[PDB]
Amino acid sequence: AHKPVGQNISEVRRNARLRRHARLRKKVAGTAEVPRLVVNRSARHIHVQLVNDLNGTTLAAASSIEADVRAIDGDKKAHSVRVGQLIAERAKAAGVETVVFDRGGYTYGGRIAALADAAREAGLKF
Amino acid sequence: ARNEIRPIVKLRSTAGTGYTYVTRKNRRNDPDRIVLRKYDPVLRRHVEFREER
Amino acid sequence: KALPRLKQRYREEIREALQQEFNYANVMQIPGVVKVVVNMGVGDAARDAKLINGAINDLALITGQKPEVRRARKSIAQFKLREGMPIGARVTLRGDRMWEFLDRLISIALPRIRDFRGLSPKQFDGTGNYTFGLNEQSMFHEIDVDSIDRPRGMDITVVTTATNDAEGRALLRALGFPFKEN
Amino acid sequence: MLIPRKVKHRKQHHPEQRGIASGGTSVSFGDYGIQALEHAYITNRQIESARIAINRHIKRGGKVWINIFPDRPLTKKPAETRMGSGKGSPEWWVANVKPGRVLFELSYPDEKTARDALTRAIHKLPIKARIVTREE
Amino acid sequence: MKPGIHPDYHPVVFQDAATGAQFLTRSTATSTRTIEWPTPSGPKTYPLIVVDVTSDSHPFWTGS
Amino acid sequence: SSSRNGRDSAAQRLGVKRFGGQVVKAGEILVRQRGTHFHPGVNVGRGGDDTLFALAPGAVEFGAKRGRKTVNIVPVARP
RNA sequence: GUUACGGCGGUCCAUAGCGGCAGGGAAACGCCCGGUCCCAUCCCGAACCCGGAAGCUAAGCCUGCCAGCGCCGAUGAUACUACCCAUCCGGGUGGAAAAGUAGGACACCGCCGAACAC
RNA sequence: GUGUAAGUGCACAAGGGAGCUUGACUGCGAGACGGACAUGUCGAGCAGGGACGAAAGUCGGGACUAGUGAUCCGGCACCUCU
Repeated sequence: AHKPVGQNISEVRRNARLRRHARLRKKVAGTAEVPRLVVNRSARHIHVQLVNDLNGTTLAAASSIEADVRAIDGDKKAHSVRVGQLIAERAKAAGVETVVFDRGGYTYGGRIAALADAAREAGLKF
Repeated sequence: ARNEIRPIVKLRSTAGTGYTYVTRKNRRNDPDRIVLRKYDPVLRRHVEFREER
Repeated sequence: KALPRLKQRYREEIREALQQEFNYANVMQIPGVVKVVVNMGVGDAARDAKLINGAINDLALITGQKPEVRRARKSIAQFKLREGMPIGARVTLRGDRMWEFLDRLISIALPRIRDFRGLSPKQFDGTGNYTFGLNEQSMFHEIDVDSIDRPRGMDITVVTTATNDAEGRALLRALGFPFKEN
Repeated sequence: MLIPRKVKHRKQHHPEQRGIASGGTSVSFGDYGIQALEHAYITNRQIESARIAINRHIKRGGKVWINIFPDRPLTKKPAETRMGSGKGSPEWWVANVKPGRVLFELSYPDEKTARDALTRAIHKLPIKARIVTREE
Repeated sequence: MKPGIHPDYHPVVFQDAATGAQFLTRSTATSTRTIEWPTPSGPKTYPLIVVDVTSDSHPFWTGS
Repeated sequence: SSSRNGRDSAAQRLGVKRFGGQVVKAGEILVRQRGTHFHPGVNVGRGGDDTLFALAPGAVEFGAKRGRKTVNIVPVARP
């Protein structure tokens, strides 16, 4: 009949993330010719989407789970870089050149920033 | 209102090589008068003024 | 490539003993100290704004980290207290530095208190967080005990992921706090 | 005497005398009650007179509840002053009383003495009223 | 931890002057607060501090 | 023997000015207001005095977005 | 297509919440190990950040259960009211609450991704 | 709690805190409110030249409404007007 007392930091970190993400989202918008680039991070891997918030739909996608992206050897950062490459290619196939960048409730720098900078290098306008 | 020596005092903000007096009303019980300041003059561009009364 | 005394001891014996006492399903339920807390209320902020610096220097010499200066968010004028008057210093301790601090405290100073019969088992709260207090800083050999101009006591409080006072007292016993065994 | 210890706004409009009761249309705490029928403003002194009328008619033991409190003032202004120049000061305190509303509730055993007492307290008030039993 | 420097951090050997049951461990106590005799108790050498009194020389719940 | 009261402040003509259904041009003023009783939605902007105005022509829709009454603008159908 | 999966969103935003019970960890969500490198604390690698996967589903989270703390909520009647009749009173045609009741409800919906498969 | 009265709003923070900093700019302004009249209020968007930010984007004073006084007559600086 052991019982806990209160908040774990997992809950804290989670709900704080959602808090600041839906803070940030006030200024970011969505559209099929200017969609939103959402990123959703974990310690291990990462996920990203291109979102149209006019209909809450999705146009592209990518993540560091796919074996073809695990075929990278280098750091987490390099996984993220190749992810940015894949999403640039896919976005510019499905017909999107310009986007915004939603950091999804995370700080800019590290894996997020290296992703985004690789994408800016490889053609996306932001 | 009047011209008393009010806490909110002083005026004139003149420009170097830029003659476009920009004005502002400020206090004078605080220390400073030889730093900061900036604005757009005539024919010129974003450059630095004095608070010169 | 290093281990403090109390932490090696913690990972060797104490976790085992608490397991054999309370029989948890997951070992994640095991109690573990998180942090250690230090505070000093100057209180004469409106009469000596310099004892604050004195206390800062003492806690610096004591804990090896520059403290935080806690401001007064409310203004209660029956004490002269006004919004922003520094009343006290505060320090947080976490990790190897914490374990070293507990080693020093248990092994140098608390065996230097005058007529130390025992720290109560009743400084806990809700689940086992031990909040005691020191009158003087005339005890840490860390301190230069020649230069002190006044007593500047302090207040310590020790927080743990323990869920009740029984587990708290048992853990702190295994770790070697001189409770009054009763 | 009945007054409040403090009101926020010590100069109020006159209460309304329009409509029937919403609450206090049901005896609550005693056995033998008083019920109004008209609209009226009932003051402090009236209720004092009435409770004394009741206690001097039972005289020993039996309880009296007053479901009203004068929490709305009225403003007289001093004498022989031309109209205008402000609003007078509060001097006496009323409670509004809409028809259907219950004022007093007695608890004394014998209905004879109780009904008589309530009648003596009715004849100290400006309103037509009647007497109530808790029953349907 | 960070610049706006703290006190300095070096090891320490608290030599039991009571009965010779000494201690030795990393600490934030050093130039700041240390004693001479760099006595290696281990594979390395680091400062020492005479311990006038301690646990095994202080009658109490842990000591008689 | 004085009434020290008597003052008052002239109006400010607040409230809604273009209700549901109407056709509004750009930059037109839907509501004047002190606080954000009504918040902006889509194709709507805020002022300095918490006035609202239109950013895109169309027609109104006073709907709510998470408990707060909004104002919106929708596309008219081109003739 | 599909399962007790994850993520982004919506509802004129609690019918969606809080609390209690049981139960799950394949890939994922996580917690955790440690501060070498970017980077950070009004002090603290606690947080943010970095590098990994020893350990555990205990907690977070997801699933079912409990209508209990909260919410939603009608029909009909009443109050009030527009108009009209009416010598005070009151009344007729239409509109119609709040509360209360019966009840409901341990949410619903959309997209991509996984895992699973013909 | 919001600098200062009250209200309307603010936890999605406009509350609290830290780093840079001067947009407390210049040239304009569609369409509108309110409207005896003069006054008064907001204003997207364009241009130079900038701040901040990784970018998107925000900045033409302050959470909003009060904080001041028409016209005439003179005063100071600048103008490629007489």
